[PDB]
Amino acid sequence: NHVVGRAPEPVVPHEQPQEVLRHFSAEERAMYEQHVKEQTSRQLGEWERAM
Amino acid sequence: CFSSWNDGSEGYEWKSRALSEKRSLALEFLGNVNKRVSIHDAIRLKADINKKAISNVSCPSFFSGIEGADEDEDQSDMSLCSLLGVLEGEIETDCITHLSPSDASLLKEEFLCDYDPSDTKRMAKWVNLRSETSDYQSYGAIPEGERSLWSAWYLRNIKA
Amino acid sequence: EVVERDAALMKKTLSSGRRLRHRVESSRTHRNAGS
Amino acid sequence: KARMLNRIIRSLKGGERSIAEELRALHQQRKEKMTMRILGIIENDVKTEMEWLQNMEE
Amino acid sequence: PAADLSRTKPHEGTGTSERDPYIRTLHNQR
Amino acid sequence: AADASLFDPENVHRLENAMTHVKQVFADYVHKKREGVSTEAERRMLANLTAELNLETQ
Amino acid sequence: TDGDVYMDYFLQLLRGEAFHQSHAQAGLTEAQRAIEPLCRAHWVVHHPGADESEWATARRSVLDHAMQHEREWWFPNEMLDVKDVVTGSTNGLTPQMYPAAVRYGVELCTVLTAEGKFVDERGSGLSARCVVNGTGAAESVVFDTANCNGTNTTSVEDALRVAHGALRSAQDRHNTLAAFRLGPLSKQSQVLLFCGVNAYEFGGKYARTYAYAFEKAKKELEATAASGFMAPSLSHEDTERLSDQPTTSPSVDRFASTTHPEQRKAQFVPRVGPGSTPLEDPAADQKSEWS
Amino acid sequence: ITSRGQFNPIHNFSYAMERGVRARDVKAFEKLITNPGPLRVAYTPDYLDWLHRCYKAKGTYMDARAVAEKKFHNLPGAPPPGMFLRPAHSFRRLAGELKRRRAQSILDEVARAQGMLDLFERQPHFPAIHIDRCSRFHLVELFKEMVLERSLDSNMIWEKALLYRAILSERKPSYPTSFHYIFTAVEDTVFAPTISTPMEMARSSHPLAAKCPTLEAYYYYVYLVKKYYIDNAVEAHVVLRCHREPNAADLLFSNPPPKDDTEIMKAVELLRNADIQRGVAPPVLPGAYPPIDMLWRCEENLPLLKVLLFGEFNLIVSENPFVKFPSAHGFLTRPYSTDSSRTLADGMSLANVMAEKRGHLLPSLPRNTATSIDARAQDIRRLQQKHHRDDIVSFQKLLRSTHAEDSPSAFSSYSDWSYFNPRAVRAEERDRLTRKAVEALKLYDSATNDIYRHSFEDVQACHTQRVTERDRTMPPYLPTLPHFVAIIKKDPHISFLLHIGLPDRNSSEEGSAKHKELEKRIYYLARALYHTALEYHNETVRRVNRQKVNVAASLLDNFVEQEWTTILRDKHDVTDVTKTLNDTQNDKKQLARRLGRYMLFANRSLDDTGFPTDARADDYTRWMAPPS
Amino acid sequence: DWASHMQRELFGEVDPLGGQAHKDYYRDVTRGYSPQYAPRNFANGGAVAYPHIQSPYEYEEAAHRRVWLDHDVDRMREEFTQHRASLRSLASAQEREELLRSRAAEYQVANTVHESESVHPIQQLYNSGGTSRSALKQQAVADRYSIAEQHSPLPLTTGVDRDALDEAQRTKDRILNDSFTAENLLITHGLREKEKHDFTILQRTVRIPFQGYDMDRFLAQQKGTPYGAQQLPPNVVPSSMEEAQRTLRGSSATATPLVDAVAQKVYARNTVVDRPAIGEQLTEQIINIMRASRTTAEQQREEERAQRFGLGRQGALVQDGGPDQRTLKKHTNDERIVDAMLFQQNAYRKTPTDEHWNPYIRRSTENGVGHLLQNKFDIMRREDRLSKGEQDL
Amino acid sequence: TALWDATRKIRSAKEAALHRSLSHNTRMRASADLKHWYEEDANTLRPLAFEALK
Repeated sequence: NHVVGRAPEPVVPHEQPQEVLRHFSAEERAMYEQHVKEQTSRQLGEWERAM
Repeated sequence: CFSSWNDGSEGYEWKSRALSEKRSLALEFLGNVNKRVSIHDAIRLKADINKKAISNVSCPSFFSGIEGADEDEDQSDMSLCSLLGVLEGEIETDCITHLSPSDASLLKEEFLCDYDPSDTKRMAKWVNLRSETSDYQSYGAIPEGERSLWSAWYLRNIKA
Repeated sequence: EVVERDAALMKKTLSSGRRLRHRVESSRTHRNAGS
Repeated sequence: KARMLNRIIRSLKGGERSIAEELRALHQQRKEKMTMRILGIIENDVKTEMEWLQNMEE
Repeated sequence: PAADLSRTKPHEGTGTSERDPYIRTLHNQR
Repeated sequence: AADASLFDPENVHRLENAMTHVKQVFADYVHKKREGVSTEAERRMLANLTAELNLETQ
Repeated sequence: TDGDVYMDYFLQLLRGEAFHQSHAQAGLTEAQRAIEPLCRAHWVVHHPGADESEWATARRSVLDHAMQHEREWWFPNEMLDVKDVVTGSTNGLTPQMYPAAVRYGVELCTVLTAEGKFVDERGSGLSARCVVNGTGAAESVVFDTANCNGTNTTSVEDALRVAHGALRSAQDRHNTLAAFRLGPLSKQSQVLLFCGVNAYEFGGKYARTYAYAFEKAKKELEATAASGFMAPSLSHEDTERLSDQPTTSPSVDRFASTTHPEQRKAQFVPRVGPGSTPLEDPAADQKSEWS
Repeated sequence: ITSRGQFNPIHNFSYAMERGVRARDVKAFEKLITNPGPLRVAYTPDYLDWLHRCYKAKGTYMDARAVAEKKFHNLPGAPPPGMFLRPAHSFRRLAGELKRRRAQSILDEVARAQGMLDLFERQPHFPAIHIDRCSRFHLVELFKEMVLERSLDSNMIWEKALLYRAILSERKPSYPTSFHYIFTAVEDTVFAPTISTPMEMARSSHPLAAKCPTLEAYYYYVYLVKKYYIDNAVEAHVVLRCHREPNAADLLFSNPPPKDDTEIMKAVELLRNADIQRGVAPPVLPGAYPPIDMLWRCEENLPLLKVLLFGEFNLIVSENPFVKFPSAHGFLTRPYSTDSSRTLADGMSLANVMAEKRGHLLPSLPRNTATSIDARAQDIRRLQQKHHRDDIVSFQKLLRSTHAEDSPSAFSSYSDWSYFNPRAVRAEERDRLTRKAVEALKLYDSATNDIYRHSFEDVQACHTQRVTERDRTMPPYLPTLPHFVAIIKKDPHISFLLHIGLPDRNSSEEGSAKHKELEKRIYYLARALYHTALEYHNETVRRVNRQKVNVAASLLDNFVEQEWTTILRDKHDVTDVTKTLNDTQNDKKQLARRLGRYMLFANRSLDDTGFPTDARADDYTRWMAPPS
Repeated sequence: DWASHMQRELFGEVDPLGGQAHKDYYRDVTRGYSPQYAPRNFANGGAVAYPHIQSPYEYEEAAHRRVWLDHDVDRMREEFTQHRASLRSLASAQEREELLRSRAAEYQVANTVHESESVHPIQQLYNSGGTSRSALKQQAVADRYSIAEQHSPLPLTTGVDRDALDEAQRTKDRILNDSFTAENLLITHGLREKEKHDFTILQRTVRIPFQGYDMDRFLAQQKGTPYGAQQLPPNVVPSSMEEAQRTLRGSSATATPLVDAVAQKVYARNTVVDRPAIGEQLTEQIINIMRASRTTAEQQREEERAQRFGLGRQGALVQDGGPDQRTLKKHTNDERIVDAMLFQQNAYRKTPTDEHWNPYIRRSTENGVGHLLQNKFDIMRREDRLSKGEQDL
Repeated sequence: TALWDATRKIRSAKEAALHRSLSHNTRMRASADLKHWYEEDANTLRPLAFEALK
């Protein structure tokens, strides 16, 4: 009833937990954030285009 | 885990650790003769500093209701007396359902009763709470036949 | 010989010790000097 | 004890549902207190045993 | 404590997880 | 009524096992709280064990 | 002790460039000042014969370009550059690290890219500029037509010629950059290898062994070329004569008691291979070399 | 190289030592440390005895070195315990000694620069400096070198100078004898009756009167000092930084209750009643000020410039003004995270924040999960409130502890002291000086192995064990960043995109942007692979570095496949003749098609060399599984 | 607003915090020593939200990055002094603010901060429980080196010299060899098949798990993927401030180079020691301390390896009953055992393929497929199959 | 594009010669190491563009 017509949860490949995000450096953290942002944006855009 | 504490085969990680530490303590007490030495000043100082270091630590515990009470903390002691007259106008004219007798007893317990070391002893008594060192601290509890390498004397108190 | 010589040469760096440091009364509006 | 209990009692005395949620919150606090005292006796036993073992090792 | 960077025989494994069992029960053929 | 999980055997041996497990984890936590070593794993284990212990105490 | 200021020290401090910099020297940063000799050498090699006036009229321009774009060559590389010429071969470099050093240098020069520009000296004054990756290829070649006047009458061959000239300039620029990057390390390695032959397999008592191995390798390669590009068996089983197998060839047996069994084994106890087959001394049908 | 409590020297006595000057007693040492010129500096007894001990050690080392030269427990000229000394006139030894001299010169320069920065940062080591033996040129040079350079605002300079004069005049009785000379300049400071002229006209003004701003501003600053109990330069700086902001009622509210405005006005009026006699013999914020160019050019403000320099180089006391102005801490420096959450307590609900971040395209946060999120957010707020008190006190204690002395690399850092210092260094020049010092130390250590040698029989036994290329040399494929860059960039698809696949960078701005992004991703993947190879032997570090490799390779492969699809689909041909002539020979489309499938870098089996592993896939996955 | 404030702080020639010992600000060693925002997150539990360095190689990478950017910061500081002169010439607050925001936009200072890009509720919680994006914007003290690396060519050297790489390779080989021989000793003792037997005997007490009637639904519910199935992780108790800071400090303390560590330690001690030194004496002390530390580290590594593997004779060298008198103990390491296992592996081995005369041994895939691969066509086919995910032929 | 194709041809020729040598050599094949196929890849062989001019 509340899930009809909604995008699937965006799943970013090679998602990492905080236990390794803490070991990720600043540049590595920026790269990871850019990767997850791009994946989420492209998946939501694909769902919007399909709908 | 909740399902790793029932009396069965689950919880191997801690069950094996418990058995191994019991056997290690028994072997150290019985066979290890190097740890039979009259203490000296170095041992006394090391024991004192170790006791202080152990004492200065605290147990970690976070509880939602306790922290919710701590948020309010102290407001006023005469606030109840002041608000009695304030609620005289409204609450008295409004019907108030009587609480359960169990809840009344709970309120009486929470106010009148204060935690005691005797209460802690009773709490540790209604559970078996067998100490890891009770047998070694008792007097003449270790039989000559049972103080052997493969004798399972330290496991005698285990009951399903 | 080299072990003994290194130990003798390095004991002073291993145990250098401490010295007393002079303390100056800290004024509220400035820093007091000394000589 | 003097502040929290008095405040909740006087605030939620008028509303029956409010007093019921106050009672259930009090029960939750009591359960947390009992768990805390169990952890306290556990901590004391662990401290005593560990200190004795440390002395034996020393 | 299974060692890392270890070459194991194809008929067995370290046993760390399901994907690497102690004994491989799945064939490597088609 | 016939549900086995409904019975919920209220026997103190589960509490005994919980006490032993939390004693072991607490001893490890205290020992690691002496040599300046991170106790994140011990704290998360304590969180899980104390949640289940709160259930048992209820 | 008397509190007198030393005249010589005061004059030295006054004449020192540290306290008051000249305006020209102030523009250059510490890195530019440190790499100035290398940039000057790489400039005078491309401009054979250079005076101080013509060097200084573009020192700042060349230094800024070098730092902005081609920073990898000039910036000191700890793996490549040498601090002391006298002890660069001995302490700066070691025999174990020399192949690693040269491999690092060649890989870095392979991935580093240079740039080159050419201008036509015939007809229209069109120009081209192109970058080269170091493998000989180009990532970008472009033409500038803004300088060209209002003709637009140049043909395809002129553009091809100016592109070829730009490519040649870029290739020469990259070759010179690689030479300047790898020079000192190569020279120190040369002197190290020449003077430390005795600390090597090709120097001293083992030079004769190395020469013999080289000659036998040449002979074996010629034999392989003769025999259909298929190498002779490691154990010389295809040799028709027993005098043709080398002494070092695995054909010759080493077991004591070449006649009595139970003593022709490598280890203390006889071993078996896959299943129960013998392992110490296989048979001809057992040592099948299919595929 | 400088720590939080370092004692970097400021005097150069090596010249005197090499010329033979020897301080024999305390009077001689003080005569050495005296500066016979401008900018006199007063020291502290601890710093003085430290310098004396350093001087005595320098003398003992110099005479020991002279003894070693004459010979030409263990003297500096003695060899290491297991080394032998080369002949003095040898190329190796001469080069090594030249490197020794260079490294020591660099270290001395670094120490002198660190001492100069320490002196001009107003650290407790140098309690004060005085400029009594300075001329107008020296005063203007100091002004330009410090105040004008480090001040972004010109009007703030005027405010600071007037506040310094006011606070100095108010605190005049409580000062040592050496601070009397500045009061002459304080009195000589000239103010202009700017407000008098409009009243007379009802506006001609002298240029010398215009150069000095006014006297009502000085009265306002005296009112400010009386109100806020200003007694030192750190609190002067704080109250001058955060008084123009429209929150001085609460932002500048001091921890002690401020004096009454009527009392302050009465004090100001009494001071004016004395000042008018001397001249014959709540105030609003001050207005505009004359330019600092006029300030440093005219000599009418020369006493004001001198007192400004005196206040800038003095009145710096090691104390935190935030104990006196607790609210001003959040404005002066970044507030605590717990306080930030307390201020943004009206952040609505964390469930609402999550919903607005996720957007409308997704399911709207099931109610049980939203309740759990809100409960967790409240618990986090409770934890922050509980730990805010403990964190502040514990953090200060840990900095000044024995652990900082034991491990000064991490715990000890400059500009980390408890007190506030408005003239703190940027910690970039100090970092550069530390870098120079450590590189000089590396050069000196390299030269110390060249100065001395091993035994001839030892090197003979070493040479008897030859080095072979087969197994006694480092592999040519040692892990380096260019080594991992080359293997990635030699891939056919990567090379195609770099050279001809992407649009030309020089011609097309978007082509340049795409080239920059491609290079960034390639460098990221290569760096991750390099780190993984370096920490290959360490299991946990290998796992986390392999996760980094996975992330970087996924990003690069996404970009590469996007670009390949775009360059395949960009068939922008107006006419069929163009298509036919493109298909006639090898164009970009056909060269891209000939390459074939692009193997994803995520699905690869590289290990410690950048080369595919020889082990089985199961073993490789077990090695490169994500950490548990 | 925050960008303008950060640009103004970067313009200023003073410490943004004025050297104050501020909470949740860390003087990172890798990032020179400029302060950085490291809040102590409580959603993860007493954890400092700041990168934790692992290797001195990463330390040297950061240091050489600062060396590479040293050129950028000088020109940037010249531009900053020009901008500060322009601000001093300016007299209007609005004009100053507009210039500050324009310069901040040009320098891309707002890109110094990094925002958590997450959509999953748990990932959003882990960052928004405490310091959200608003707090990131507020406590965002920028760095000149960060601005320099915002726009600068990427270095490739990594700053590790030939000696450092030689030492790294030597220690890597040593650690790998020691781990391999320890594992071979464990296998020779046979405790690995003891582990397998323990697994076999543990399988008796197990029971078949419940995969659910709808197996896909049950697996999804276990993963927490379906709508309403999300379960938040338990709220772990935060650590003490001392422990939270100590772990982060030790992360860099164990990753510092020996030369830098000893130099910092001796310079810190020089103020307190009763015999302070200056210049050449300090340099000699540093060199001696470094040499002593190196030789002691070598001795300690050798001694620990010898103790672990039981190296050396067991007592007197010259006994009545022969010089070789070893007393083997059950499930214990010994030099004789290691030598015996090496002898069994490679007694008279000339090549690894010495016993590959028979196809059954030759085609074994235990060690690897390197010997099985013999041509570039096969190598490319194998790598293509591995990249495509299908089984290697 | 033509220059890139020519460089690709040169690199492919060098790598193919390396492959021929590796496949025809058996003494090296006795060493069961895949490393030799990647060690001297088509980037570190004797004909070098940055050494062409010399």
